[PDB]
Amino acid sequence: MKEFYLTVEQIGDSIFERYIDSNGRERTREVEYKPSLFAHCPESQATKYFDIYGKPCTRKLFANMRDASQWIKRMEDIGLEALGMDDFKLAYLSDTYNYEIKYDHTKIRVANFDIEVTSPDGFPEPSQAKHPIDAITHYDSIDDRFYVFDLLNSPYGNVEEWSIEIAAKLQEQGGDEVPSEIIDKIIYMPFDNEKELLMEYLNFWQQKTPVILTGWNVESFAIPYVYNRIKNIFGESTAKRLSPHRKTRVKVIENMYGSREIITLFGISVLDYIDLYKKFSFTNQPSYSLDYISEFELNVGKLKYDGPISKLRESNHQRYISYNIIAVYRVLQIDAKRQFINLSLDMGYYAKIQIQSVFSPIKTWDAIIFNSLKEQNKVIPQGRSHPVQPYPGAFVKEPIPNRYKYVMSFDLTSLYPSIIRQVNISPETIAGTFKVAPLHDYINAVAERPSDVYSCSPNGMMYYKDRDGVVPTEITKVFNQRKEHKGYMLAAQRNGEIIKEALHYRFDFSDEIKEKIKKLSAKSLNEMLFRAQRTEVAGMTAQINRKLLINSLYGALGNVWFRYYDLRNATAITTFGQMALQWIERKVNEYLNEVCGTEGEAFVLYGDTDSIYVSADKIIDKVGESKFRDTNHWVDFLDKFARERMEPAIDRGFREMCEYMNNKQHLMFMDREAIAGPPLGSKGIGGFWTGKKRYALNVWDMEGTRYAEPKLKIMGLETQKSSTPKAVQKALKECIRRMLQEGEESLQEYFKEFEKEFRQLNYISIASVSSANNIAKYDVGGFPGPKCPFHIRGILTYNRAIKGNIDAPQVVEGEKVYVLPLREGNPFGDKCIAWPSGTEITDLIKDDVLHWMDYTVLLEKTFIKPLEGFTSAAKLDYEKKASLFDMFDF
DNA sequence: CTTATGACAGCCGCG
DNA sequence: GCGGCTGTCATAAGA
Repeated sequence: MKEFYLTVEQIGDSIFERYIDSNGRERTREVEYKPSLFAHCPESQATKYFDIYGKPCTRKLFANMRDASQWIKRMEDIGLEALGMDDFKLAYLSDTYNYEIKYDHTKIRVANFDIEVTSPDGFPEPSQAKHPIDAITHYDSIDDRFYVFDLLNSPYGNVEEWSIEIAAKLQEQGGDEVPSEIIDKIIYMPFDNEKELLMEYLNFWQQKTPVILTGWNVESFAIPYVYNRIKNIFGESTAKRLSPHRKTRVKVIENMYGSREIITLFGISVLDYIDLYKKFSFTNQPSYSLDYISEFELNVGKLKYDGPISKLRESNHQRYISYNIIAVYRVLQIDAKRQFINLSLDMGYYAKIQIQSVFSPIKTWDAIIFNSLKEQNKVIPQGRSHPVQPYPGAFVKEPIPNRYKYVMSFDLTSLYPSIIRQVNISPETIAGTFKVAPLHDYINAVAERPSDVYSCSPNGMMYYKDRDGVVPTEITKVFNQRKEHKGYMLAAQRNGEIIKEALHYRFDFSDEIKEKIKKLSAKSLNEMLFRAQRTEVAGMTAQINRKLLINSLYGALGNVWFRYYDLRNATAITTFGQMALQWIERKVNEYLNEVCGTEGEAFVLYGDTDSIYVSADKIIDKVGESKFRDTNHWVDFLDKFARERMEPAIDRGFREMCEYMNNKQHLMFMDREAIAGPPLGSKGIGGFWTGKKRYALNVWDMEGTRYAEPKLKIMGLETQKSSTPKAVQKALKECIRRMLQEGEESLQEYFKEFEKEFRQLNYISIASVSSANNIAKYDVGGFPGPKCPFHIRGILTYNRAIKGNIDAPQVVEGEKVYVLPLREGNPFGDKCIAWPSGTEITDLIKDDVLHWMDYTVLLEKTFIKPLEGFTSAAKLDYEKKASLFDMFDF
């Protein structure tokens, strides 16, 4: 097999790399790497090395890496560019691995672990590690085994051993329902004391040292906890054994109010799963805990247990340990679904970076561009320092707040990356400046053509048109690779099924390879379909990773810490987008006025960053609503009209803009997204806007896919807000469903009924939610001080009423919290109360809270008020005989 | 982050 | 005694 790296670290003047050798064995090596860096030289001197500006550069080889750094500082002090890859780990990887890295995941130790720490006095802080580690479940991907470490004796109890037998049994049998898939894979180790467990774990760690170390919240908790626990007990020198190179950096990151401890374990790649999810699932989840995410992804979640976690070990050690086994397994299941680790390995090996740098677009892009330019003997720029200077961003239109009966939306694809390639934006491609007219002038073609020589963005910038820019080239390359790998994708995935359906690879091979294959087999047709499906697996991941690069380019480009950052270019990109969405609002409005025989009608009712929303009202009126045999008939009509009449007019429009800005190539393409409207022959309103980023739509067709039942596309509204009570999210969604599909009378009936039935709803279902941030800041001795927000006052009411019970769950800084208003004259002595979320409120006050809460204020605050928002905008009433003069701001 | 809106505190001015 | 309006805060929604 072809050699590939596992981890890389620079320590002093050495690279410490762990890598898989040519056979497949994991080994480690220490190289005294000699980096090269580059300086500008006379045109007299001949090299093969040029900077991206075409200026010639001397390659300077250094005896070691400390000579290189000291040269850079010394070159900085003189005032001359010191160019080339300043991060030597990367430059090393580029040197040692000058080929397309093929990697065998089978030879990469991916560790999955979670610990348990019984704490009777609140959250066990990792940087303290006050309390003993009583359970460690560590999953190893090579042995494919769950190594379970069980503390039998601790200050908090002596417990029996965990039973594998009981664990397997059903819930109703007294069992833990530990999945049969893992029962023969658990390896169990009880211990008599914490010292033995920890040292056996550490000795386990040296034998089976992780390459990729993952698991839920491991980077914020499990890892610092273990390190500090071992540090504090055995000495720092023992805790450092947790690194295959015995070097650890202790880092304290700062927040929006506080800080956090992270431990860098040199020679290991920490890919916390809570980060691998946030990064590459793309789903704005309301809670990022493992219970939720696991329920979401697997509909199974974490193991249930009676009582507080802090009393679990003594009351039910059996549940406790299995709880810890399932936790790890849950994580492994999610990854069996999403493949986020393999995604990371693929990206990390593609860009040739440390795998943990996948969370950095800057690092990933820098390397991709570095390797690319190195291959053509080019030299990258020195990272220049830059003042963080806000520039203009995405355009969003003010919508006139209204009901909107028929809407079609359109989206420019990859707007920003597309703009880069279209205008040819790149540091070295900057041609010059032109006088800037107001943006609206360029938007209306009224302005003077900026240049007939150079490619242009309406921010005043001019770019070389002939040249191939670094940035535009490197992104085009990724676009191409995307198409390519989606090519093998839609081949092994598409042509593959021909082999599968017959039983009853990158390109669909000639009808001689497909011909000589027709003999029904158990060794062939059904075991060679395993190949075609495993091939498309590779297609997906390669394509997802290209998509991820494409979208995370502007972010890197807009970051002052990026080698290729340039404020005028960032501003060029976004300003160009700003004109492009609005130029096409003009072009669509003009086309639709011509076609409809109207003049000066606002068809585009909303536009946001890369997409427009278009009223289809008059287009329907042209046919007249009455010629459609059903809903699906007009959805057909509008779809055809879009693809046939509207999109060529859109393309004609953008082609005109391209000639106007004099761009290198025309890459402004709009797909048609949603088609929305009411069900035929109904009183529904279809859709409505209340303002920027707030709207609901009744959608029948999202780009191609024609839905069975209609589905609500709701954006920004209270339904989409975790702060909204469970019951109330539900009702407002219904309120909206009823508004759009059924009409005003439906809504009024629903409103009346819910209002009538409010007090019979669960108190948890009707309590609002919010995060507890800056709890101290407004805590004036347990009472609310100046400027104190409503929910924190709510907490400081719970506290005073609760200061004295240890059984009572304390409210912690950071924690999400149920809030409830309280009726005047309440014992609790305040306008509201708040308690920890996802929990029933303690019996000590519960029955008295349920008595004092203000239903009127609650319903008004969380339901009626935001409803009034929707109905006001949609020109509807949620109850009869509402005087129409309310509409006016007298 | 940049684009946002909305809940709520607290100012100022209002015979 | 509330509008009007600025500032903290919470949270989308796509990067």
